[PDB]
Amino acid sequence: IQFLRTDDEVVLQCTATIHKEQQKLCLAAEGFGNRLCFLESTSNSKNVPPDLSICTFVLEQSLSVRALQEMLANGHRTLLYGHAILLRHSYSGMYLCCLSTSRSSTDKLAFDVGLQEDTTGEACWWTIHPASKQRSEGEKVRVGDDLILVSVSSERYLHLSYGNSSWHVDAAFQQTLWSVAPISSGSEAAQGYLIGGDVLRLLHGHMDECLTVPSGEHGEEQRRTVHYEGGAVSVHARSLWRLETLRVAWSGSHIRWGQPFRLRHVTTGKYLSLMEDKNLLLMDKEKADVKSTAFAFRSSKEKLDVGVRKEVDGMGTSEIKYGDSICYIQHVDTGLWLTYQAVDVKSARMGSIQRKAIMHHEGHMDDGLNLSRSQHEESRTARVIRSTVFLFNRFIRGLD
Amino acid sequence: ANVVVRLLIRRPECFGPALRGEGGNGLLAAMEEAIKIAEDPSRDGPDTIHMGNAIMTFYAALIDLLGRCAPEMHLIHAGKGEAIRIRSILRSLIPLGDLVGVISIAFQMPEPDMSAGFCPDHKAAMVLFLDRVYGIEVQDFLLHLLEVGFLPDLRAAASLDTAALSX
Repeated sequence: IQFLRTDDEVVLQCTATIHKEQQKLCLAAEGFGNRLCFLESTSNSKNVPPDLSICTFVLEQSLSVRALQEMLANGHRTLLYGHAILLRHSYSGMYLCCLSTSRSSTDKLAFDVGLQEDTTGEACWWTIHPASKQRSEGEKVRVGDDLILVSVSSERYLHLSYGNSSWHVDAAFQQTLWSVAPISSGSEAAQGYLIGGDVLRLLHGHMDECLTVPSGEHGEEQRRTVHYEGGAVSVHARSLWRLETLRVAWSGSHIRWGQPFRLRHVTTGKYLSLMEDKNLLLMDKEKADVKSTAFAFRSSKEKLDVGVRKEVDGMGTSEIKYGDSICYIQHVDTGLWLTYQAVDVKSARMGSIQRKAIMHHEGHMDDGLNLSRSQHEESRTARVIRSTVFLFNRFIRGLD
Repeated sequence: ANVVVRLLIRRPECFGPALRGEGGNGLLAAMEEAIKIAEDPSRDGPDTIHMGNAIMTFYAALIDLLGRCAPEMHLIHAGKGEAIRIRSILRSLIPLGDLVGVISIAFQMPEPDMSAGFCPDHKAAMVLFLDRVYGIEVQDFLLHLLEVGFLPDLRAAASLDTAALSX
């Protein structure tokens, strides 16, 4: 019943039935480094998580095709069928548009879809149409409606082309399902409260430390280790974490106590994982199990409630603060809690002050996790750092 | 014209399979194989329907329809946006080099033979499509087209004394 009003974060998914099996594939755009779009698999999220950060789009304007052409030849709205929308990528800030070049040789007439900075032209606008007879033009669009987008410039359909490795979406003439999953409704996002999908970090009341990893001077095997550090690390790229919620709809709602979600290191792109033979470490996305990498925050020390909350469909209740919100990390499998250690022996106590994190039942009654959100500027800086180090390492290996 | 292009792009199977599909490349190989069908009697009724000629006429009719469906003589195309959109659609859907190769076939000039093959009127549709969709303002393009696809046919037409077979 909820309408899609402008200035909201949405996710564009589709369903593909290939090789007699059904998959749910999203629309994703890396943004920095390349322009073309690709596919993120929200399905099969039990071991390989989808990168929801780069799959989010915001609708800027919702005007008629005709008002659009008047503007070309020259306010929270509500989306209507038959209008033309402007989909700005949430992270990169560019706009979804129909390109002029083609990479998939299987389609000699189709055009590719990507991102462009400028809003000028008809390429960046996509007219919206229903996919059912019960809905006609001029109707308000509800959540979960079957939508389909046509390029204003080329009048080509947002088709999901198939390839052996050429799994692209192109501007073809054959229709494909496209569903919109809300993330943030654009309503009053309560300032100072934690919101799903944020990039933030943790501090202590009387220690001024952060949960971080060793810097780049060591190898990434050594960086896989996790510890606490203070000083200049308080504001750095490697001292930031992202709360990736399992749900693909309303993922950018108010996070509440007890719900599960993974912690992602923005600099390395890896998630916090636990095997009982060792302590928590960082590992890549190809094996990120839900039970291994899911965590939660509790407001006390007891185990009074674990399986109390199942699902809330909406913005949710604004509960968790940033400053005065003492949270306690709790793993979904073992129920172990954070502890600071004293691994640095007295022989090297005056040197590098790092106190490792061991996740244990008892803990210490002095943790005091105070949350602090990182601004969009340095969150973007950290993730673009990750992208560029990945690309440069690939180039270095390829040339070497 | 606009609604015709809209419907033809909504149903892409109206175009020939050698043009449209993930299979055949386009008009070049399509008409090479069409010449092969016309030459080889294993592919016909053993006055019969020459399948190669039928394919050639179908493709020529499609090209002529698209050319006459081109937006305009650039009266309204200069200031219109929908006309530019339709013209770009036509350009991107029919490659130019394919049309050049189709024009440059240089059919034979014949005692009489049969006109149930590559008729000279087939290239008329290609010429109309080029004139109405792509046009000629470029010097080296015009010279190259004249050298490759026009001079042999002009010589064939001019080398006539008495055997007036094809007007």
